[PDB]
Amino acid sequence: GKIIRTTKKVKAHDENGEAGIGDRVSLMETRPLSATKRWRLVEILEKA
Amino acid sequence: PTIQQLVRKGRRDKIAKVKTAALKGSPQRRGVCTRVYTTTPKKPNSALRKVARVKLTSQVEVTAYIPGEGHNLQEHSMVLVRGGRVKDLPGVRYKIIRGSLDTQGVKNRKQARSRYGAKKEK
Amino acid sequence: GSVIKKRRKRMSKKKHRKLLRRTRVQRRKLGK
Amino acid sequence: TMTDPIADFLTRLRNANSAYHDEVTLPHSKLKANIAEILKREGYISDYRTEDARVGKSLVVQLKYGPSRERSIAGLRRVSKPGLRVYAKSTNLPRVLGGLGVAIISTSSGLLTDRQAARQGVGGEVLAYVW
RNA sequence: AUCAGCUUGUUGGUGGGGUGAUGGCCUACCAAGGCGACGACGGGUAGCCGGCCUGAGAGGGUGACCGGCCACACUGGGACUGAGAUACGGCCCAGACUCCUACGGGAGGCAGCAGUGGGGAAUAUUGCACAAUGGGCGCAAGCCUGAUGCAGCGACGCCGCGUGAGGGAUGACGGCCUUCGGGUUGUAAACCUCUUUCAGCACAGACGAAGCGCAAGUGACGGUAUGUGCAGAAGAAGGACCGGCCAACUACGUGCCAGCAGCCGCGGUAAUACGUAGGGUCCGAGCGUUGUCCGGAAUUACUGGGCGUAAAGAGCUCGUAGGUGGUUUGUCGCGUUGUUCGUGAAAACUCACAGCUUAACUGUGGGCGUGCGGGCGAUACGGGCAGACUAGAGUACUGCAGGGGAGACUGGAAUUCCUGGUGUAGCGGUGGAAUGCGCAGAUAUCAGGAGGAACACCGGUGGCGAAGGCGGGUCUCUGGGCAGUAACUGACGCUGAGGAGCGAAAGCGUGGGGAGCGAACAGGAUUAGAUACCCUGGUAGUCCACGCCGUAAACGGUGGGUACUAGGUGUGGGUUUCCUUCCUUGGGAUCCGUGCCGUAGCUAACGCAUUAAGUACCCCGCCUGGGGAGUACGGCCGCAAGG
RNA sequence: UCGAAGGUGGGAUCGGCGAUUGGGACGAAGUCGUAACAAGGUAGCCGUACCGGAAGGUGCGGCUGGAUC
RNA sequence: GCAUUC
Ligand SMILES: [Mg+2]
Ligand SMILES: [Mg+2]
Ligand SMILES: [Mg+2]
Ligand SMILES: [Mg+2]
Ligand SMILES: [Mg+2]
Ligand SMILES: [Mg+2]
Ligand SMILES: [Mg+2]
Ligand SMILES: [Mg+2]
Ligand SMILES: [Mg+2]
Ligand SMILES: [Mg+2]
Ligand SMILES: [Mg+2]
Ligand SMILES: [Mg+2]
Ligand SMILES: [Mg+2]
Ligand SMILES: [Mg+2]
Ligand SMILES: [Mg+2]
Ligand SMILES: [Mg+2]
Ligand SMILES: [Mg+2]
Ligand SMILES: [Mg+2]
Ligand SMILES: [Mg+2]
Ligand SMILES: [Mg+2]
Ligand SMILES: [Mg+2]
Ligand SMILES: [Mg+2]
Ligand SMILES: [Mg+2]
Ligand SMILES: [Mg+2]
Ligand SMILES: [Mg+2]
Ligand SMILES: [Mg+2]
Ligand SMILES: [Mg+2]
Ligand SMILES: [Mg+2]
Ligand SMILES: [Mg+2]
Ligand SMILES: [Mg+2]
Ligand SMILES: [Mg+2]
Ligand SMILES: [Mg+2]
Ligand SMILES: [Mg+2]
Ligand SMILES: [Mg+2]
Ligand SMILES: [Mg+2]
Ligand SMILES: [Mg+2]
Ligand SMILES: [Mg+2]
Ligand SMILES: [Mg+2]
Ligand SMILES: [Mg+2]
Ligand SMILES: [Mg+2]
Ligand SMILES: [Mg+2]
Ligand SMILES: [Mg+2]
Ligand SMILES: [Mg+2]
Ligand SMILES: [Mg+2]
Ligand SMILES: [Mg+2]
Ligand SMILES: [Mg+2]
Ligand SMILES: [Mg+2]
Ligand SMILES: [Mg+2]
Ligand SMILES: [Mg+2]
Ligand SMILES: [Mg+2]
Ligand SMILES: [Mg+2]
Repeated sequence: GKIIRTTKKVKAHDENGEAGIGDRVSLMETRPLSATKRWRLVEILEKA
Repeated sequence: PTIQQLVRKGRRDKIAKVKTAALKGSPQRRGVCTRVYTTTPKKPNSALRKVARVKLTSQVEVTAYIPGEGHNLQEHSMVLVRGGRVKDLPGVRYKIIRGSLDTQGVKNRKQARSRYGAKKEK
Repeated sequence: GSVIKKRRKRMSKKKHRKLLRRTRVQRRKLGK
Repeated sequence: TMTDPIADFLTRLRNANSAYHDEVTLPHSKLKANIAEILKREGYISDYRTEDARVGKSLVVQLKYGPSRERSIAGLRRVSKPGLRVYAKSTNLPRVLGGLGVAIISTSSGLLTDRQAARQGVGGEVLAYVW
């Protein structure tokens, strides 16, 4: 019954490279764009 | 232990030692007996205990007790072996069924007959 | 607790060390 | 360090109740204040007040002992605790001493007792049992 | 993890190819990525589920039938046809096996139904129908259907019913006990009447078909089920158990034998436990035994356990991931909570109701389906986000105690040796002796010299250090702690899987040193022996330099942090108020150590008890009957010992 | 081009047997001592080292889970 | 001082 925190890596498509390492971003599911990739970058929400 | 420890490792149940392994999960196993011989019980008890060395269809050699007061068995006899621990004997885990295959039911039985393979008298 | 418990372990350990003494050279030659 | 102020509050209460102390002083918190309010309304304590200390407010809880020095609190148990937090649906609300005690349930409607929560049909976090 | 790294079409991009469709699916080039202690890559095992069994529940075990998915069709590979292909009764190739041959070459595939051999403790008929329901083709009549509906066989399971009912005596015979009175079997039996359920022998005889064909015939089961007559208690009871658990006791027969047994345990010429008999008990067309799973087992403990001495706190720290988080304002609505909608197939389960003569069984309608997804509501609590605060934590400043550590130099007592006096014949050693040292000048005594190691008194159940540990003096370098003041920062905290560091003594490597002590090793003594204890000697070692090793009853046999819960009394280090001499162990208060004694509470007891083993919260380590065994194997570390 | 089966090669890994050899458990009334439990007749035990038919002895450091005073 | 065993 303890609340357990778990982390999942995801591969997302962004055309322009607008989100760098360490930034906080929003994603949406999409069709398969390649093996693995099933997410697209919607908006880079808070850069750091 | 703390909940975190339980979440990390968990509880591990005691592993169950598989009993009566030579039956291979069967209720009984057929076997051919190599030797018939009497054996001494453990120190407080004293008797001559009738025992057979049985090669099972499971391809395991086993010692089996012969229940009843009198037996017909000798080398190459075909017997049916069931589970059964005889406390007195050190290594004996299986008993031979009386009344099955080559083993005759014990003579002059009148009570507990079904456990000794004797027909009802007419 | 009783020293009996320690004495049981003592014996087993001592016999093992003595076994290791007697087989030392054998273990080297057979481990090569 | 200090890790559960509410458990500390309950144990200060429990230990003073065992020692037959008339008063208990605590570091004030708004959550402790609301719990003390519930204990007053349910009759387990006599009164409480908020005083000032050097650096913050202090909660003073006055314990209730009947004639022939008989404790009004029979037991006090911290139920939800850091990490292992306990939540109850309105239909699964816990009963304390078959209903003769009180469970303190934190709800979006505020702190309530199992009785109130069940009437209002709300669930929440089960903070403590009192009996 | 006794499986720590794996991956190069592999991870991503662009241009082509390919497909019904997206996509390294394929391909060429370009970038160097991707997955892993939230166990990658390996190894072992296994079809999954609705459900089933067990269980108070949580959980545990399991996946037979029935129902849904998946996978395969002698073994391996491949495609073709088609709306659709693991193509079981298709095709092509290769292999194994069986068969035919004219020797050139051919032909097979029951994990469909039935059946055979084989393996095994063990699992059925080489039935009858397409009448009903579902399916294929046909406009349709119809044809096909080992799907299916039924029948056969096996107490294999569940449920129902029968094997008789009423009466019948101071209570027969016979059996078995006995206090020789009798007592049990036992109302039992015999006998006297009463009803024929189920079986038996006759005579009627279906529903399943608002079907099908509309040509008018058509039910496999089946002359079955079920009704109505006839005869007569007539044909129909067994199995286990009876020492305690656990319901039910006596006699005889063998006497530690023959045997019994789930456990404890019963048999040694008087057994309620062995065997038989009488009696009894529990179940009944079944009763027992073996195997298997759950329960009892709170005995892996989430519900629901522990670690001073019973099994269990890492030798001690530091710290990585992780877990956890003081007070307060606003906000999000992720966790949590309310509500509504969708879904959670049927069966099963459960409540109700109905149908089979009842039941099992079957059907209908609710619930169940704990879940998940969408919309909308709440914001106490957890969390995210943006702030504030000083009580936790850390810093600064002023004082203070200390064998805390490291380096260098240095002091005296004593032992030993050496040199030289004086001086002799003993010394030395033990429970008592002897080896031994002397008489070649010992021991003893005096003076001088050398050299090594340990630091008497101070010195304590006292101080310091994380633990191991630390005591002659001085100097140099250096770590920690405590109090006072709140000057400063503003939760920066706690713990810590792995990991790293420190870690008594012994031991190991190289180079020094070696007075005393002293494993091994010699003698002497003791003794039955004496590989010992005692004596005389004595080598490694003990010491230093620099490494290694990584164990101890490394102990408080008690992990770390924090808060709270009667007191009394010692002692170590600070602060302060009063009494005043201002004598000061005068006394109080307060903070931080270290002891003893004692409440409450806890504990199996012993005991612990504000320095908890009490009342609670956070994190780690560890336990799960005794032996085998902290052993083997594998691996890592080490020069070795070994850890 | 890809490609089943087949061939060759050097390794992985899981087992079976093996002259000989190590310890472990159990067994009746065998042999040798007497190490531990009382101060067990030298207090016992822990780590380590060397030694001895065997238990075990001794050194160094540690513990009380040690009697008497 | 010495004193093994059942
Ligand atoms: Mg393309
Ligand atoms: Mg399989
Ligand atoms: Mg249970
Ligand atoms: Mg096609
Ligand atoms: Mg076929
Ligand atoms: Mg076909
Ligand atoms: Mg078949
Ligand atoms: Mg067979
Ligand atoms: Mg049809
Ligand atoms: Mg028609
Ligand atoms: Mg046909
Ligand atoms: Mg009884
Ligand atoms: Mg359980
Ligand atoms: Mg069991
Ligand atoms: Mg326990
Ligand atoms: Mg503890
Ligand atoms: Mg212990
Ligand atoms: Mg410790
Ligand atoms: Mg951290
Ligand atoms: Mg908080
Ligand atoms: Mg956090
Ligand atoms: Mg359903
Ligand atoms: Mg030095
Ligand atoms: Mg001289
Ligand atoms: Mg002299
Ligand atoms: Mg740490
Ligand atoms: Mg660790
Ligand atoms: Mg040393
Ligand atoms: Mg050496
Ligand atoms: Mg050395
Ligand atoms: Mg040297
Ligand atoms: Mg000596
Ligand atoms: Mg080191
Ligand atoms: Mg250790
Ligand atoms: Mg120590
Ligand atoms: Mg320890
Ligand atoms: Mg603690
Ligand atoms: Mg104190
Ligand atoms: Mg006390
Ligand atoms: Mg305890
Ligand atoms: Mg062991
Ligand atoms: Mg080892
Ligand atoms: Mg090894
Ligand atoms: Mg061999
Ligand atoms: Mg002795
Ligand atoms: Mg002794
Ligand atoms: Mg002696
Ligand atoms: Mg002793
Ligand atoms: Mg010696
Ligand atoms: Mg010593
Ligand atoms: Mg003897």
